[PDB]
Parts: sequence; C-alpha cells; structure tokens
Amino acid sequence: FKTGLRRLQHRVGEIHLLREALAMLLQETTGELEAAKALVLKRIQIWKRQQQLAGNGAPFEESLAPLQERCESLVDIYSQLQQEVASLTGRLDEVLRTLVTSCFLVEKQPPQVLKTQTKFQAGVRFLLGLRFLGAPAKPPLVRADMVTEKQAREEIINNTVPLENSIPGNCCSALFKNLLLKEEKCAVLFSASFTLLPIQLQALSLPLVVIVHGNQDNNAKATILWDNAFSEMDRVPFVVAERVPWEKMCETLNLKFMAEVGTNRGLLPEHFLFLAQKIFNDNSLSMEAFQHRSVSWSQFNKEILLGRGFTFWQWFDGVLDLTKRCLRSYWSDRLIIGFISKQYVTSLLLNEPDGTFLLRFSDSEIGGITIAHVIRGQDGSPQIENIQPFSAKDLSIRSLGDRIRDLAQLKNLYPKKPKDEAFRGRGYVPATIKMTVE
Amino acid sequence: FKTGLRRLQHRVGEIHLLREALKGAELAMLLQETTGELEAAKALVLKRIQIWKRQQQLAGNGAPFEESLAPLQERCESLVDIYSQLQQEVGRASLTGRLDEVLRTLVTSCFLVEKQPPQVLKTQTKFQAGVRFLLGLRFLGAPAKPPLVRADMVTEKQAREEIINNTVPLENSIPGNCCSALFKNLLLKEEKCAVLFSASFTLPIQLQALSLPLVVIVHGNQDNNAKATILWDNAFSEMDRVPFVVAERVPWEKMCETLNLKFMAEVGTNRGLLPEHFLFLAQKIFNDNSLSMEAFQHRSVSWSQFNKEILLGRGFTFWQWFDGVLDLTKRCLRSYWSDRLIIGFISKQYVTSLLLNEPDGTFLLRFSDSEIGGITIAHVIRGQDGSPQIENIQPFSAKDLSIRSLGDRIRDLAQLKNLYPKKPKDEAFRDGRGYVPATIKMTVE
Ligand code: NI
Repeated sequence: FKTGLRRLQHRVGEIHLLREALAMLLQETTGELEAAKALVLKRIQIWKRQQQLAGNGAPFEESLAPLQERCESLVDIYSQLQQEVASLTGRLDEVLRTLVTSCFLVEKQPPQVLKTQTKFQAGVRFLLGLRFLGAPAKPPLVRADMVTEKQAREEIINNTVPLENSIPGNCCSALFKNLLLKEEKCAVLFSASFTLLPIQLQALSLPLVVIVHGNQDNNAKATILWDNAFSEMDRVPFVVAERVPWEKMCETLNLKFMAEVGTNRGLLPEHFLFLAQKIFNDNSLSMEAFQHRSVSWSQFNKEILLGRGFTFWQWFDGVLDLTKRCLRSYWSDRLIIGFISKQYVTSLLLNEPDGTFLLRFSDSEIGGITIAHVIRGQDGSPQIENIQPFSAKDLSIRSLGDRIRDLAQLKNLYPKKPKDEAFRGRGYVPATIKMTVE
Repeated sequence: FKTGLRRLQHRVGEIHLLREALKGAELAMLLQETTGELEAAKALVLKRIQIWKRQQQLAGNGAPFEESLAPLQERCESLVDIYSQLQQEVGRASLTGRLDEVLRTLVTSCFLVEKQPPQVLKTQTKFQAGVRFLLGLRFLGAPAKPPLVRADMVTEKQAREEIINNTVPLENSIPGNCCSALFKNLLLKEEKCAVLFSASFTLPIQLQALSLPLVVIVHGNQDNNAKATILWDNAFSEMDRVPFVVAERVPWEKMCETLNLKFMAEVGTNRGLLPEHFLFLAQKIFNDNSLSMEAFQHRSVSWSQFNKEILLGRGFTFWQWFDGVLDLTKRCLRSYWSDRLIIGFISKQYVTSLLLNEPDGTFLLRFSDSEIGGITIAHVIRGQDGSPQIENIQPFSAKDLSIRSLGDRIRDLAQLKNLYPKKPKDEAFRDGRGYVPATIKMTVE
C-alpha cells in the first residue's frame, strides 16, 4: 500500500548509497515506480466510477486527498530518480506526463440534466498542482467548452478561470461559480496547458443532456440514470449497455428512491417483485422467477406499459415526485407499503379485522397513493374497498394523515397498527371538513 | 384660470409698444401692475400644485386620482415666459427683485415627488420613488451636467427643520417631456418619517422635496398600527400643515368615505360600502345599538375610537377588525363580493329579523363580529311544523377557504337552497378503474 511505496523509498536511498563513485540494475526501480503509477491510475478510475454512481444517489464519501498524497509521493520518487541519473530518462519523463494528465479531474460535476439559460457550476482540480505550479509562474487558465459525443471521441459564458493553489486548502483547483449556457448526450471539456515544454490538460465531464425548460426532463433523467448506472469504466465516450441485469437495476432504483425522496428506507425484495411484474408484464408471485432476468432500455423508458399510457420510468419517477413532495415522513415511519398490487392486497386483507388498511401507490395513474381496506360486518363476510388514489394536489388540500382520520371506518393500519398511533361559543354551530367516501 | 394668462400675455405686448418712446428708464407705465398680475398667477399655480398633492395623498388611500403633472408644467412654462419678457422689458430695482422673487418661488415649488415611496416601509426591502422638476426643460440641459439628486430619510422633527442606492441624475427627456429623477431600487437599512429629495442647481438654488409620511416597521410585525397611522394622515390632513400634524377627531361621514375607498382599492373591487353597511359599522365603533342612521350622522370619530380602544367584549380594536375583513376579502372573497353574494356588514341580531320570515334553506353571508377575518353563514330552517329556527354556522377563515372554497362549502350543504333574497344557490355559486370516489365535504352538526 504505502508499504509498497516504502519499498520505493528504500531503493532510492540505496542507489543513492551506491553512488560512490568514490550495477545500475537498480533501475528496475523505475519499473517498481511504473507499477505504482499504473496502480494509482487505477484508483483514479475507481474514484470516477464511484463518482458516476453517486450521480444516481450512491454514497460517495470519498475525498480526493488520499489520491493526491499518493501522487505527490510518487513524484518525489521520480525527482530523485531523475536527479540521480540513458533511455530510462524517457521512461521516467513518461511516468510524469502520464501521471500529470491523469491528475486533472472534474471534482464537482455539473448538472447532468442541464437547462439552457440557467446558472451552473463545475470544478476541476489538479492533484499535482502543489508541486508544479504556484507563485513564480502565473497560474494556467482553465477553459470550459461544451462538446458533442462525436467530439469527445475526438455556448457557455464565464468559461475561463485560473487554476489556483491554496496552501490552506491543500489543493489546486479551478472552480466555475458562474457558468451559464446558451436523450442526446454531451459533455463539458475542461482544458488547460502548462509547462513544468508545455503539456495540455483535459478533463471530460460526465455526460449531460441539455433541455429547454417546459416541457422538460423525464426522458433526460432516464438517460442520465442509465448511463450512470450501467456504464463501463473504460468506455468509449458515452456508450452504454442496452440490456442490463434486473438485479443491477433494482439496486439502482433503491438508491434513487432514497436520494430523491430523501429517506433511508429503501425498497425491499417484496417491492422488486411487484416492480418486476410491471416491467416484464408477468404475474408470478415468485421472486425466483425474476431474479435472473435481463432489462433493456426499451422496457425501462421506451415501451409503454400494458393498459397504460406511460412508461415504467414515467411511473416510477411519478412515485418519486409524489413521495418526495407529500409522503416522505410517512414513508420513513413505515406506514406505506407502496409497491403492492391490487390483487395481492385482496389476499392480504381478506382475513383481516374490520377496518384494517394499507397504503399503496396507484398502478393506473401517475403520482398516486390509494387506500385499500377491509370492511366486514356481523355476518362476517369481508369486502375489500379501494379508495381512489390521491395526488399531490389533493394532498395539499388535506394531508394523507388527516384524510385517514376523517374516516371512522379506518381503524388499524396493517397489520394492526392503530391509526391514531401511526398517524400524528360564541353561538355558532360547528362545521367540519372531512374526507368522504361515496 | 387661463383667462388671466391671456390677459397677461396681452399686456406684456402693450408695454413693448409703450416702451417705444423710444428710455422710460428709471397707461403711464403703471403697467406693472402687469407684474402683480404675474404674482397672482403664480399664487394660483402654487395653489394648484397644492391641490394636486392633496389628491395624491388621498390616492394613498384609494381615491381616484388619475391626474397628470403635464398641465401644471405648461402652466409653469408660460409663466416663466412672461417673467422673461417682463425682464427683458426692464431693459425699477424693486421690480427686478420682485420678478426675481416670482421666479424663485416657482422653481422651488416646482420640485415634487411624482411617484411616492411606499408609506409602510420595511427595512432592507427595496423601493421606488420619483421626483420631477417641472421647470427643468427651460433651465437645464445642454451646457450643463445634470444635477444629482439626493435621497435621505428624515424625521418629523428634522422635517420641520440609511438609504443606499440613492443618488440619481436629474435629466431631461425630450420625448418624455419632463425632467425627472427616478430611483429604481432604494434600500432602507405612531412614528412618521419621510424621504427628502435634495438637489442644487444654479440658474445656486437648493431644491427640496419631502415625501409623504412613512412608517418603518422592523418586520417584527405587525403592520396593523402602521397602516392605520398612514390611513388617518392621508385622509385627515390639512393642506396647511406642518410635518406631520393630523387631527384627533374627525367626522364619521368623512371616515365612512375613507373606509369605502379603502375597501375598494385594497380588496380589488368597484363595489363599495353602502349606508346599510355604515350603520353596522357605526354601531361597533360607537358601541351603540341605534338602528337609525340618523343617530350616527353628526357623530365624530377619534383616533382612539379608531385604533386604540379595544372594542367592547372583544380583544381587538375597530381597525384591527376592519383590516381583518379586508385581508379576508382580498384573499378569498373578491369575486363573491363583486357578484354581490355577501351582505357583509350586518349584525347577528339584525339577521334574525330578516331571515325569520323567509323560506327554508334561505341564507346569507356575513362577516364575523367575534373574530378577525371570518366569514359565516346564517340561515333559516323551517319544517312542516312551520316553526323557524335561525342557525349561524361558525365562521370561516382564510386558511379554511384555501382548503375548500366558500362556494364549495355552500354547495356541500343540502340544507342551503337559496341566497337571500331568493337567489338559487346554483346560479349564484357556479368501479372504474375500480376505485371508490372520495371527496372533501363540509359538515354541520
Ligand atoms: Ni367589479
């Protein structure tokens, strides 16, 4: 780790010792360096993958400081190998240029669904800038330029910023505070040149989709989500799989729901089952039947669901929106099952006590939550009733919890959680407002 | 009026011919006189500027206004024109002085706040004001650089003799036909202040305009008291006055006028308050139960009766109540008011009388007396037994109406059939997908 680097340190010292001169097979030390360099570049790729998945709501508690430290350490080994000292010279100098180019990274990625005529930010950071730049020579200027997928295989304003040192900051960065721009993918190339003969630095951003406000971004959001999720580390720019495993998809979705909604309760296997039924148009109640399936892009955002007028992602993002705006605390409190069929509800609820209810998302509309519940009398015969789905607007007028209370028929949330636990003069006759079922 | 001006313009010609003798230099050249005639015209204009200011102040409470300064400007322009000829005519030192006085007072009277600053002001909130110089086209321009005008905030004491973004040029617009200073975003970072606008040009002269009075509140709302202070001052000032004196007591007739205009401007409506309303209002303020409008006609109001004395049996003042119906109506009820579906101002007691001879399901809408910003339904219910009961349903607030509108609530109630007198509710107010429909509904007890 740092242990291997420890080796590299020990060797320089020896060749230093072996320098009197009062054989040079030690410069397999250059190889030992080269190996260490490839190694870092690998870590740098790993961090980018991590950052790409964070675009989708993955946990990214990764600082770039560790990668910097290591990079600086390798340069220190290089300088020593250089000062000590044929052909190896080309070699080390090759180590250096490689490292330097790999050290220029986008650190704050820009909005990946980006609207025109809207203010945006990105930032690029150079890991080795605290070895090669600084005060004597003027800071190199980093440009921002939008590019097509075609160009990246090789309109923005406020696109130039100096790449600057912070000794307090312990970094070299250029941050664009004030950027504005005036299915189809593109990127921002960030560009700077510097001599330490002059080298040109390029960072390519994560892919973007540019939209003009309204209408807007459901499609664009699906695209970013697919690319972020299913991308290959070493891909040719903006190429993704068309089909992916459903298990990978389910994951991607759980992370998404958590991020958007704002909750740490995710989706279960039981949720994935009802999801899978919908995406695949299947009714098996076995998680086994859906565990090793493949998903395509079409199934996800292109083929409209059976008996519906929307896609699967349109539906899913519809529930995200709804949950995020109205339902977030209810979802955290585990008051909503949410993803369950009307059909399976009937099975769960038929044997239950009168007044037992559950909360699901509407299968048939976008952004809907409905009440399903069991009604049974003294004859003992159960009937299930499904109350029409509520929307975001309906939920503004009166909240879900209020509506649940308004109803005397409703007694316990499944399974047996009392509705009251679970949910939070002068001569005038009282009037009240209650939700009412016909 | 203008007649005078023609007559002046004629006499000034008369002197020109006369001066051809052909020296008078020191019918008979008692012919100024023409100069007194000028001074008088000047007094008339000063009076007109004054009248205009009163109008603008009244508009502050929702009075009609719609007046332009352009006529006043032409009137000033003409007067300068006479002064100038008269001056030219003098080529007797009284006269040059007297005439030099005429010009002085007119120019100084000429500087005005055309667009007033907001009368209730918040700190760190941004606002607009405008000043205009009526004689600027004559006296500023091409040789000079435009005078800079200052915006300062002054006290009442200071005004008898903190804002930033506050210096603006006083420039002529030839297409604009005016000389004006516009302050687009001034920022400010029982108590009355004003904005003093200050310029100096040489012709030096110092130009001063003082705004209408302002109350600054530091958030830390309310702004109820501030608004009352501002309303009374605008209403009940004298043209005469010193900053910023107001009367303590005024006529209720005058108050009623004030309220009516306010209710319209503020609410967004052209339907005002009737005498039937004013009666009920009089009862509240004066705490008197007379049902004759005559009882209240020569009555007078004080500032105290208006915003300082807590209404009897209540926790609130009269203005506090009035301003409360205002907010409730502006927010929720404006169309309903316009459509005339609200009686509004009527007592619970008077309601029993109107309704008790009416048919079943007949109703009205009133503002609640016991609350701030409330609207209630009163209605008559009569069975086959034929005995009437009046039911007053508890009042609704603004919050309540946002949830379900008042029209929706009225509709919700099968008992309510016709709005008084005899307007059908319906005119006035106007499984699947195997889910069972749900609605919000309002229920009575
Ligand atoms: Ni109208």
